[PDB]
Amino acid sequence: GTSKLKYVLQDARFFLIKSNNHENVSLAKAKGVWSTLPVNEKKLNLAFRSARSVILIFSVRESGKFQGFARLSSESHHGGSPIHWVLPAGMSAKMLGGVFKIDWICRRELPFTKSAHLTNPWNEHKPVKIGRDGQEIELECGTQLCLLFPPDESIDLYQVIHKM
Ligand SMILES: CNc1nc(Cl)nc2c1ncn2Cc1cccc(Cl)c1
Repeated sequence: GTSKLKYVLQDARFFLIKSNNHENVSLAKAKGVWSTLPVNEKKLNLAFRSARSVILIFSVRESGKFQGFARLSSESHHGGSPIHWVLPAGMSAKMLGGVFKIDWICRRELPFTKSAHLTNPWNEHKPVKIGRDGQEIELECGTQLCLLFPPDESIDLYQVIHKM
């Protein structure tokens, strides 16, 4: 069902994550971690303290799709396993310092064609697929977007609810 999912999304905050390549999203799904640039890292740390759930919605640039969504389980933390991110052009490993732990809620894809009816008030009511890395998505838009993804029956949200 969708009842536990709706409970996790209650009063959540949502952020669009834009990755330049598929390898980093695959790594994030395997290891339960994400790293972003310092401007977005500061925003996510503030949001994590402010809301019962902070949801990252992932899209690989040029894929025409979202690749899933996950809930922050921690603020960013430095020191340890230099996650073997595949660095794009103007990207250092010091920029991707700061590792958040995340719990995946859905690892299934959603094509942009399915979200064309959803606009984001925090980005001028442009279609929710449009936005820079770190763009916040308003509650109602974000909730509806997450509910469009195919159910991921491999995930049990019982443990996620207990983190809350
Ligand atoms: C593991 N984290 C990330 N991995 C990848 Cl491949 N792209 C990311 C990531 N975070 C933001 N972006 C998009 C981007 C923003 C500004 C400059 C560049 Cl070159 C790319």
